Amino acid sequence: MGNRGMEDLIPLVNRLQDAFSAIGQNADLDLPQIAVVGGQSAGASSVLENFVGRDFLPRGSGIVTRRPLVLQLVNATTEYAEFLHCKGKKFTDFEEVRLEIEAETDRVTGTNKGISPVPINLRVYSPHVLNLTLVDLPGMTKVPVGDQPPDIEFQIRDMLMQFVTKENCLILAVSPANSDLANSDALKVAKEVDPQGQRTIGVITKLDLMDEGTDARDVLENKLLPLRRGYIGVVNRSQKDIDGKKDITAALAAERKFFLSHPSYRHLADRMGTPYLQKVLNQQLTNHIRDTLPGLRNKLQSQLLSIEKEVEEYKNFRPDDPARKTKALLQMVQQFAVDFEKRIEGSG
Amino acid sequence: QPPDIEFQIRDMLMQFVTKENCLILAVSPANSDLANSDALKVAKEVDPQGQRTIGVITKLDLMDEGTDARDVLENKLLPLRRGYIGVVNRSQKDIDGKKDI
Ligand SMILES: Nc1nc2c(ncn2[C@@H]2O[C@H](COP(=O)(O)OP(=O)(O)O)[C@@H](O)[C@H]2O)c(=O)[nH]1
Ligand SMILES: Nc1nc2c(ncn2[C@@H]2O[C@H](COP(=O)(O)OP(=O)(O)O)[C@@H](O)[C@H]2O)c(=O)[nH]1
Ligand SMILES: [Mg+2]
Repeated sequence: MGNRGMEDLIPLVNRLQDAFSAIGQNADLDLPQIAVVGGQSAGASSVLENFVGRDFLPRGSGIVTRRPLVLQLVNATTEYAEFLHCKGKKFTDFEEVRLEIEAETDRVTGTNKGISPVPINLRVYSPHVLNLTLVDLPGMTKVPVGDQPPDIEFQIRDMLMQFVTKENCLILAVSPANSDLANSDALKVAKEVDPQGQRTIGVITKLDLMDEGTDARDVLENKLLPLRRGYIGVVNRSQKDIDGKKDITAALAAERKFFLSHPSYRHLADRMGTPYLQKVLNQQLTNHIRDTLPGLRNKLQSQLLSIEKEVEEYKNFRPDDPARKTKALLQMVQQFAVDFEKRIEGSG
Repeated sequence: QPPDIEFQIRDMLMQFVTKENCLILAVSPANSDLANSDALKVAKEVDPQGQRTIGVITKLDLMDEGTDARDVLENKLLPLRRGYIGVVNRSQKDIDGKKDI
């Protein structure tokens, strides 16, 4: 478990914040939010929790993500979690967090596969995290089931648009490997909000459920459908694994063996896996934080220039200074005589 | 393929399933959530009452270990008037292996 690529980026945020906080101003470290987009049963929830590094989300077959979950990571001296609707309560075990998520979902949506556009806000504190916003959205569908109205498609789409048309947001498009990539819904959305692929990152899931004799080699090599940032293959847990409480360590080891042994993927074994997706995202934050430094320097540079002309004199102040008093006297008298002539004569 | 490939293919479907004296076979794999099928959405829009539509489930040997399609084959998840029929075809390895029908 855990995400150790944050450690190299936490102090940079602290140092810059301490730099501005001393002057009574805050640092515009507007780190982007990460939205996970995909279709029903694509694997989005499994992907997202691997970036957080904690096992707390609900996952499995069926419509499990019935409400948008917004996770806010906050740097803190101790690790704990809390909800907005459980004010005054403290969560010290993520299993309780997962159960609360299901309970809060059913209380509003019912049990017959309902949805609700009102999100759930989870705030996890920890010393090993940045101040990040992570969004876990419901998957998209075509036809209603259970109590879903005829317009279930568009209600889900609007929930999606509110979080992906927002600037400064990484779109993490997850698609299954055992379905034709031309018929993925994630990529249809990405190419409508991010035409040039500057934000979009593709993930290919379910590489271990391919039909025998077929592979995704022309996908992971960015040949079938060119994507600016390429595709990353991942092998998450199976539904049996979820119900079997399979450990994370075993899942990662199996993912490593898979890519190292599959004949069509060995030459890409180092571009794929859970840890590589962490590295790409972390590197994506680091590029953003370092791309904003020029603005911060210019702000401080402008302020010094404005203040410098006066503090040059204040720093040399001595109360016993006849020269200052007489210089002040000549300035006041010259100001009065100019103001006086202005009002009477019209000069100036 | 131009940007409007989606609506060019759809306009071809709407020339054969938008008329009477026609049966429609809604084909969809079983290794994906049935709620996301494009076959049913088209059939439901053209044949709301399910008079003509018949559902087919094509890939039952490719389902993730630990689940099954009973909720569909028993016409419970998305009840369809004429039910659903499950089939198991030749894999890609078999097509290239010259396996007899
Ligand atoms: N074996 C395997 N199972 C997967 C993979 N990706 C997703 N699944 C399964 O697909 C189901 C759906 O997972 P989930 O992410 O909750 O779908 P979601 O509704 O999009 O969140 C789960 O049972 C996962 O175990 C994969 O790469 N390999
Ligand atoms: N293993 C397996 N493969 C299947 C099954 N049904 C279809 N396929 C595969 O589906 C692939 C494409 O089928 P096809 O009918 O051409 O899809 P189409 O583009 O709609 O015609 C073929 O390679 C088949 O081997 C199945 O039940 N099991
Ligand atoms: Mg989900």
